[PDB]
Amino acid sequence: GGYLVDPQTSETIRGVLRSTASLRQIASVVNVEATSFDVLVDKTDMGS
Amino acid sequence: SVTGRIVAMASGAGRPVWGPRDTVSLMRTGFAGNPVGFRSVKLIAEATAAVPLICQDAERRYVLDLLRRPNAGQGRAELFEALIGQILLSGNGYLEAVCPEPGVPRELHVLRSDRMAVVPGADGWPVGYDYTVGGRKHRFDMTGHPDPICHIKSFHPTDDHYGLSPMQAAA
Repeated sequence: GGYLVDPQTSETIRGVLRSTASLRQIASVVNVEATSFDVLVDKTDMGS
Repeated sequence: SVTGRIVAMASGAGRPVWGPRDTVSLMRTGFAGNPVGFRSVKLIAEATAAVPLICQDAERRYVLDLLRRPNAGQGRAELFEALIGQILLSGNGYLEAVCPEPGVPRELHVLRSDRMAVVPGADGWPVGYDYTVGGRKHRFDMTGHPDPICHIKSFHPTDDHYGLSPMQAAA
């Protein structure tokens, strides 16, 4: 009879939950296909 | 709508999607730069502003006082020459309405599109629009029924939030 009984598996393979906070929520993302991205800053300012 | 929960979390919830980077470098080189790109837009925008409109769904052709006089500045035809002049240039037409009254708003303002960006939010339709001039935002809200911005799109097959603007095709 031991062969006649079969355990029932779960419905979905479940995994360990890991946090999704990624700094992508506060940083600025851009949609840029180009092999890179450039930004242009003013490390100093003019004078008056 | 059921697929709204899956495209907005991949595009980024509650953030402004900027889209085209050359939406203004094509205007000054393709509309104020050559006469063919100048004339072809001004030919259509002056023509679509010239065709009259009729009010059906009332059970008899008659807000027609709103369109013929939107605001203190631009005239009926001046409104559509600026509205279609954004759809032909950047694929996106925006229309601010101010409504101190509860219904039939007082003024219609064509918000120009190159200083305007969407934010998708959690589900489906965009939650807000950001009119960013200088560094300053505005953050309109679409979490209600009257929805102060109409967003007219041309057909874009790969993007979910903007239009394609035939100037981009003939770039």
